[PDB]
Amino acid sequence: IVGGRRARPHAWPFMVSLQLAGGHFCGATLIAPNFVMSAAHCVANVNVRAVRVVLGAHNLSRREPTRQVFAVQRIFEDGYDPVNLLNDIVILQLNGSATINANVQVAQLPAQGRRLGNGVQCLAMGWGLLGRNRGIASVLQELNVTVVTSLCRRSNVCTLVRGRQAGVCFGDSGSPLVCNGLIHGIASFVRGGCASGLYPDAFAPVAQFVNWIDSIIQ
Ligand SMILES: *[C@](=O)([C]([N]C(=O)[C]1[C][C][C]N1C(=O)[C]([N]C(=O)C1=[C][C]=C(C(=O)N2[C][C]O[C][C]2)[C]=[C]1)[C]([C])[C])[C]([C])[C])C(F)(F)C(F)(F)F
Ligand SMILES: *[C@@H]1O[C@H](CO[C@@H]2O[C@@H](C)[C@@H](O)[C@@H](O)[C@@H]2O)[C@@H](O[C@@H]2O[C@H](CO)[C@@H](O)[C@H](O)[C@H]2NC(C)=O)[C@H](O)[C@H]1NC(C)=O
Ligand SMILES: *[C@@H]1O[C@H](CO[C@@H]2O[C@@H](C)[C@@H](O)[C@@H](O)[C@@H]2O)[C@@H](O[C@@H]2O[C@H](CO)[C@@H](O)[C@H](O)[C@H]2NC(C)=O)[C@H](O)[C@H]1NC(C)=O
Repeated sequence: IVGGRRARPHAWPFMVSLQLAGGHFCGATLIAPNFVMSAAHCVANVNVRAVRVVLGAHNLSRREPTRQVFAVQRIFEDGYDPVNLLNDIVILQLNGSATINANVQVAQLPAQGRRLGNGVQCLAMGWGLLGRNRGIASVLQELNVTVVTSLCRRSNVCTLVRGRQAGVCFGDSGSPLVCNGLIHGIASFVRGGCASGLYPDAFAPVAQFVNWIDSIIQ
């Protein structure tokens, strides 16, 4: 996250860190004790058998006992278009179930087809690059962003941090977009480079997939 701040320890218990060989590579949201939601391009060309789903984390550099680690067991995708970046959502079923607690909580989703309006205040988070060039975050960052509709496909939910050079950057993909306490986006792609100050970042619109997500997570 470029231009944000450190989230209070365990402020967002549904936040998940996807990792390959000790290193975080994508964000995800816990949506059921045994289901995580992320961006389809995260598991795209990656050895899924080796991806570890870390829950209950805050500061990735330290050994935290709050953490619960699961492995992916099943992959569900619904028309992910790799070239046009459409339907960039993947449901990953875990090999076990998170013990729900103060650190590990389940996220809530909007209703099927709940379109966000231009100007809505939302909060983004992730452990991605701290700067266009500056290293990956170690402590979960958060960022106040505003929904916009200009310079944005209806097949995406875009945000813009008006009047500043801030936004999601590499490593935030998969991370949630919580608007009104509901996950309305799944960090997908940026334009003009991270934090251009000119282009909106695009999130996968969770709302347009609520029915599918449910038929799976039951
Ligand atoms: C992750 O955290 C990051 N995401 C990415 O790197 C995504 C995944 C694949 C490519 N990508 C991008 O962000 C790229 N953005 C685009 O491909 C892109 C830019 C511009 C346009 C465009 O002009 N459009 C006009 C019409 O509307 C549609 C948009 C389209 C597509 C970028 C690198 C070039 C972060 C969220 C940034 C991750 F990918 F998982 C990572 F961690 F692995 F990086
Ligand atoms: C669910 O999977 C976890 C994580 O499995 C590890 O990571 C995978 C990507 C893969 O590399 C596995 O071989 C790894 O074991 C399991 O947690 C581990 O379980 C083993 C055996 O009990 C233990 O030695 C490890 O320390 C555990 N923790 C970690 C972080 O690896 C977990 O037991 C699996 N099953 C259930 C029901 O949760
Ligand atoms: C920056 O964002 C915080 C948090 O945003 C809210 O909570 C998110 C989870 C999501 O639901 C967003 O849509 C919400 O806007 C804002 O903090 C809130 O501030 C109000 C008073 O201004 C307070 O009543 C709430 O309790 C706060 N919410 C939390 C979760 O602490 C904050 O106002 C935003 N800052 C700016 C400048 O807009």
